[PDB]
Amino acid sequence: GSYRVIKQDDDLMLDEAQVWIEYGISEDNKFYIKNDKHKFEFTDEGIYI
Amino acid sequence: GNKTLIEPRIQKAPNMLFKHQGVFYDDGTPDNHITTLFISERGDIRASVLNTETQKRTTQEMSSDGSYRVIKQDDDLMLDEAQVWIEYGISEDNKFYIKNDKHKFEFTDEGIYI
Amino acid sequence: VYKYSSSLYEILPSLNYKYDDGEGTSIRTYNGKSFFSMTSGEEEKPQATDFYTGTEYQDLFTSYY
Amino acid sequence: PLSTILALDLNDNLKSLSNIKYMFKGAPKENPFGTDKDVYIDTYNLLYWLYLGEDEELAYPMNINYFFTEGRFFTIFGKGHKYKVDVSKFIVGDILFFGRSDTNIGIYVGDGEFISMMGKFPKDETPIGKYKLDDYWNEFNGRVMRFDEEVYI
Amino acid sequence: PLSTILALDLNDNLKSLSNIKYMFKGAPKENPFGTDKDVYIDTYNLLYWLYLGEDEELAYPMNINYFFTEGRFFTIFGKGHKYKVDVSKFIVGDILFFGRSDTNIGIYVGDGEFISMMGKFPKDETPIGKYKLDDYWNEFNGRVMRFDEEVYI
Repeated sequence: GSYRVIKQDDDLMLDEAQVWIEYGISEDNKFYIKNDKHKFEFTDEGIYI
Repeated sequence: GNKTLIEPRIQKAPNMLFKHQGVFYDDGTPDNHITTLFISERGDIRASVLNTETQKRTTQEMSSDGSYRVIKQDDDLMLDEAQVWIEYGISEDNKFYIKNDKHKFEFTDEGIYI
Repeated sequence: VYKYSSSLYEILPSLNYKYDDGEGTSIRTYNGKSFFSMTSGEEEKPQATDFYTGTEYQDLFTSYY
Repeated sequence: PLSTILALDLNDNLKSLSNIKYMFKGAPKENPFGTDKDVYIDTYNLLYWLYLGEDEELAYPMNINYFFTEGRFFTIFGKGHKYKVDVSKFIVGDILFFGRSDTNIGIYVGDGEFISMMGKFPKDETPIGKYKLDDYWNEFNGRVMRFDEEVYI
Repeated sequence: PLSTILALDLNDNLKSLSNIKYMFKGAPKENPFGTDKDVYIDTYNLLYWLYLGEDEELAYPMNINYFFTEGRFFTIFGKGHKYKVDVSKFIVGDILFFGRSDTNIGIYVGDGEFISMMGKFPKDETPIGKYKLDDYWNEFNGRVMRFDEEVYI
């Protein structure tokens, strides 16, 4: 039950992606938006980056 | 052929669904993964993935009014009476939000509020 | 009689079958208990519902010889 | 008979069972009669709980496939025919089916009435009640069954 | 005739109607001729607005089902046949259909030409214009109709 949307610019295969962006719901209950840079995460309590 | 419209016999809107499930597979463990693509007569769309034995569900629901909503549940398949869950999307009103048991993060048309 | 008589009931070489009817009910089956269904009448709503865990394959009357 | 006595008891206690609510496939683990709290139960589970109070056990959730092969019932009238004159010949305790695909069932009671739960599909809050057969005669479907305990096992 | 006069007027004023733009199913509530502002109108609504200027009203949006049963037209040539020699026998004002599923229509004008809107599907900005029939003769489909007002109602 993990919601995930992935975009890739230089690799069709999901594995070994250099430039990409991801956002959704992981297997654990944590909303997040991540990229090559440090991600933006929204845990069940509080806001963290 | 004779310049006449082909009237449908039933004018009431249908409700479609694509229920997928099984029993077992080559790994030998029992199959317990249930997913659906239900469509209501009122125009709602619900794509869901379920695991009945573990009592977990994740649903991507669309309302007839046009509300985007994705819901995840950990201890209750039914949407009603959910203790641990997370929701994010567009409500019936124009308000983007992410909510959980704790206080939600909301993005109104103007400003930022928590 | 048109409800029951008008039924283009066919079974593939695989035991999963395909079903059509004069009414809005129309049922298709695949491997395992997976199936596709559609209907319009509120009386026939349980045949193609998704409440709680959804309708069981055994609930459909077309799934019996 | 066991079925007739159970039906009469349910009819007598029908007004007092307002705690039981209607749902599409309610299969609670708690007995409705042994608890004051409200609980959502459908017709099949209602029949299972009613017959579980006595020595008989039957099985759970007692879906439509139960009647096919368990041998607990013998058909009185088959599906596909619908006669309004022969309704009087029925007796209390007979199970009445409804819907084109066995969506719902009921228990027959005298004076041309039946006991079942009716309401809107998405988990109606209406409690159990009794309705006249005249309006629901259209969706009767003709299927009738009866119980038998003496010869089974 | 009414149709011939309307077609001649449209041909004379064709250059001045650049404000009208092309869209797949444009059904604006404003008359294009009674406003200088640009407006997106398709062929069916264009014909409706052209015939609404006179006493005739017809109906809205005047889709393909209008021709089937309203009785406002009588067919000249049926679909399924395509003769290039009989094209000269046509007269101005005849409605010319296009597409395998009646996607678009047109109005015939002399010298082997027709008036219609052509462009890319997603709301092209091209205005109304006139095109030779030679290149579009392939998608003519053979269907031709004509108007009649004296006998109707």
